[PDB]
Amino acid sequence: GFQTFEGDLKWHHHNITYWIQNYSEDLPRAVIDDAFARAFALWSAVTPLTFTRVYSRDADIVIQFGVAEHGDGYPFDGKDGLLAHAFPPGPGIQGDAHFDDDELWSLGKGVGYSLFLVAAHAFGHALGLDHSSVPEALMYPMYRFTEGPPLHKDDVNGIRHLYG
Amino acid sequence: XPLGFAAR
Ligand SMILES: [Ca+2]
Ligand SMILES: [Sr+2]
Ligand SMILES: [Sr+2]
Ligand SMILES: [Zn+2]
Ligand SMILES: [Zn+2]
Repeated sequence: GFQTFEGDLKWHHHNITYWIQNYSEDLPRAVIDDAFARAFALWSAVTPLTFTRVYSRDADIVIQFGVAEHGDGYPFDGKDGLLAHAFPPGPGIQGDAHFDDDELWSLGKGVGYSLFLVAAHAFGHALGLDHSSVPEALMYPMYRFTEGPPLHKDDVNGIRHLYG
Repeated sequence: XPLGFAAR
């Protein structure tokens, strides 16, 4: 399309802030907070970045649960199909991560989609990663549930090409 | 635009 992003699509400071704008009712709020924290911890271990929760829209990464058209011109599609989407680093809408609340959000072993795995993937984009063509990689574009460690070489390779 | 994650 004609929409273009600003900048080089990577962050240029080390303390990345995030704001949880709202919550799905599918899981306890503290459980959602923890799922997001664990997803960020995956990436903080392998980058020089830290992730700090803040409490206003003055944040690098704004996290939102939404249904159908939810404010950015890129509507969700109801149950299944698209699970979440995320924008690459930069100002404004860039950096942000949205989750489709027409999904049933669960954690490992739950009957729905893993919020942890989807967030880990979405946060990858919010740090600057593209989709991978490596089928086992976290950044492969299709959801799959695993109980094994989410990161693969291709994911780490990609993130280090951005941050060292 | 955003990149999206899709269920099968
Ligand atoms: Ca959906
Ligand atoms: Sr932002
Ligand atoms: Sr829901
Ligand atoms: Zn959105
Ligand atoms: Zn994706």
